[PDB]
Amino acid sequence: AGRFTKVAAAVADSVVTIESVSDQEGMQGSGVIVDGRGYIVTNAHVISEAANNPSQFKTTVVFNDGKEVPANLVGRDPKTDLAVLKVDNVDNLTVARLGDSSKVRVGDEVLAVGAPLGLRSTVTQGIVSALHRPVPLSSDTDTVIDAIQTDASINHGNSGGPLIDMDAQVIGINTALGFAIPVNEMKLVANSLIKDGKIVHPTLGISTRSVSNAIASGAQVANVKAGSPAQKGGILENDVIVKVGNRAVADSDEFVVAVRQLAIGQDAPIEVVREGRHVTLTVKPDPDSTLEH
Amino acid sequence: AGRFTKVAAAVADSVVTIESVSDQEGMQGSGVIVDGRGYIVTNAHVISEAANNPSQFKTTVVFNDGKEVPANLVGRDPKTDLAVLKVDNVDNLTVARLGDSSKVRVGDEVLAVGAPLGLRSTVTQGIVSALHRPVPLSSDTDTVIDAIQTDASINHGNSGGPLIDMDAQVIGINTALGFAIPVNEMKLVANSLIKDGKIVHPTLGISTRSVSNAIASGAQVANVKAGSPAQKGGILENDVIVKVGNRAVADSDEFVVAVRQLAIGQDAPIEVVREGRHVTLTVKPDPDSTLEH
Amino acid sequence: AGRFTKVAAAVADSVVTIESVSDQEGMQGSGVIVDGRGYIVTNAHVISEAANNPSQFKTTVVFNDGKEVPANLVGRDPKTDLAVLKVDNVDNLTVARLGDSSKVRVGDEVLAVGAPLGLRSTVTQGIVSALHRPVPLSSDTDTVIDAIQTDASINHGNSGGPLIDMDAQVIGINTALGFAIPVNEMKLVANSLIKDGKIVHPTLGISTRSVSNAIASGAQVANVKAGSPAQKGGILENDVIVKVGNRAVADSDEFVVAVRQLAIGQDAPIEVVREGRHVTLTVKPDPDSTLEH
Repeated sequence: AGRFTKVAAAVADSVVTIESVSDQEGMQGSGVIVDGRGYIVTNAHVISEAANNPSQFKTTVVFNDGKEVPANLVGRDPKTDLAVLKVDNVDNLTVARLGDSSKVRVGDEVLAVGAPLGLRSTVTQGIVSALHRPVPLSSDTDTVIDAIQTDASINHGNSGGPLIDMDAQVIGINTALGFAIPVNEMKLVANSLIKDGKIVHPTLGISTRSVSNAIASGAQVANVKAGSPAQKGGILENDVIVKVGNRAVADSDEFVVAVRQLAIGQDAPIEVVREGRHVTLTVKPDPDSTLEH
Repeated sequence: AGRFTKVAAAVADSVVTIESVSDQEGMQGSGVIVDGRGYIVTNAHVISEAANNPSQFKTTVVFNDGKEVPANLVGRDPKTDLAVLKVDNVDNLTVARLGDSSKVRVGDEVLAVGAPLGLRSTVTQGIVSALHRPVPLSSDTDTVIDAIQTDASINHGNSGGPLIDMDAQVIGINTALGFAIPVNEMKLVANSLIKDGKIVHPTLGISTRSVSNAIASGAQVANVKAGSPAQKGGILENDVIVKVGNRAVADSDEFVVAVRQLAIGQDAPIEVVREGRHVTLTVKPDPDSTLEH
Repeated sequence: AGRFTKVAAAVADSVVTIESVSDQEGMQGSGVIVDGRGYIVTNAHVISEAANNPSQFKTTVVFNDGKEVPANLVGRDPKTDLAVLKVDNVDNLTVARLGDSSKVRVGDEVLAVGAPLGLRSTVTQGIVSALHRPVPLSSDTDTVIDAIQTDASINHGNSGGPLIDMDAQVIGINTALGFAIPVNEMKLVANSLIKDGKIVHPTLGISTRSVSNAIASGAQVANVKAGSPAQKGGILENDVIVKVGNRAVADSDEFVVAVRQLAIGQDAPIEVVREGRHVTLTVKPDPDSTLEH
């Protein structure tokens, strides 16, 4: 048995197919079992149609053995492209080993595993090419995440499945040369989605475009929402944000990720370049959902 | 010497360049020596122009040592994209180790080897991503095969060459993220092409389009040829074929492959969904070439 | 620690980011430290804008530790896509191990390393797919090089960085399924660029287009410059060059590379096919820069 064949066979029982079918459509995806009580993690874009139109879509989970079981949507987070499903009263479940994405290094060999019984499912192999790489993702909203970049091929055949290290541990969730959501970030989102059915992210009310020159490189403020924390913090248009809190901002993509790293209700510093002068501002991030939270 | 360098050097002498040149055109490809009597296996699309227009095309085989030798087309099978060439009176030939594609597992490391002296020839490396994956291939006819999907790059530089395991054994023929024809299927086609110069595949006289919903997912009958076995079997238009013989049919691609698995002249069951009712039919497949057969 | 993680960590200190910024633009690239006196090698297309417009572009080098240091353009060679930078008075530099590209074999595992602190920098892994492969490269002029073809991904994230063997030795410079400039060729160009600030390549004054048929395959003369060595050597239009000196010419790409292998001022044979007759001609290559040379 090969080195990668052993690893792929080890986690095959913990990867499932996710089928969402209507009267005229259908779409498949991959998921991973992360809890013995029947909790399955995929990415939010696999089950987007069933979430926005639940009166016409049925979501089932197909196992490695061939068992087909109905599933229930616990919650989803479009801003991190994550979602949690639930299957009821299924015993002898093979739960996946969840690793620590903070221990992943550049050059580590990985497997991008899709569901074994998927239609066009794949299993690709590569290494970790970059860590903490902001990447944008296209009725769901557009988002930007820090991703574990890998030269293993991510496609519709292994999207939603796990990114696996050589210990058969899940270090990421494959998404959309290929990118995966870190498992440490996935644990935070999934733990909140199981508990409350929702996730609350900070907001500032800013639109930014990218800029890169000798004066200042970063995220240039393109808009300020009325009554937003940035409006009450003194942020103006044409400002060039270079630091959000404790993280330097290289472009609009890193800016979106840096805002999510902030704490809701706590004062945070913002460093901008206004008409050639470096100005330090202070904002209090609002929750994107005030009723949840 | 590296692990892959050792394997690539082991099979280099059994991979050849295939040159087809005319008064105004030329195209190169790769082949593999599978028999000491001078039998070379490539895919049918490398030598398509020389087969359809033999009065103007010359087909030569270039070896690893640099020897250029004229070749003769034994036979071809467009429906599996396979062809067999013949070189006469060449001694001390390095015949390739033919493996067993039924022993190949997902995750096995592979090499996609092209001819060493090819112009734009390549040698790519990857793993097996999927097994028994139906895949469509574009004056030759379009076909669909079960393929050994691999994340090793298949291109014009290694097409027609062998897919190689870590024992330097041929497990597939590279074709056209990359796909290869299984060696077990290649042995069946090549053994018949050497014996009779032809291959006879079953036919039903059906055109199908794909369909995927909650009622029924499979291959929807788009046409029925007059006097075809499907016409004498009771298959109608708008039927949704879900099982051809002993193989479930997920789409039109798997349907085309499932028909080739049938036996000519033997009754076979067909399961369709007609106006919401599951109906089991019986057909007797005809030979596509009645004079050969 | 993984096998590739160990190699990537070994050379990380010898790979640098190269930043060229103006009042309205900016572009990043990768380089490699090849000499303790502060000599950095990248490819010519990373610093093209700063070379052609030095009055408006500033070129800085960012190190692994985060140090940003101004850089000076020693010289560039568009015909091989190579350039040498210089940093002054920087001690404790980690100089990269330079290997021997003539000892590289097909199948050898390689790493394509980009600068660690680059914005969209990558580290991809693959094998060597082909050696001595002519490949064309797009106000700089178009060129063709022999390259170490690899199935590791080369992109804007690791372009200009080193191609690394399993001994953490530089065997190539990543450029532009992926290609790299051999380290042996890089040493020749860099040694001349450091010494004289320039590189002198042979010229013939010929334009060629590709041709591949049964009569003759090679580079067909499309133009002859007035007073060129080819004009004084008897080369005519519609000639089909098949051998430049001691190297056979398969197309226009190999022809461009074969000319650079010639010696300036020394008689060299040219074999053409003129109206069906093989004719052997003799040319004396001129220097492309007569004042340097």
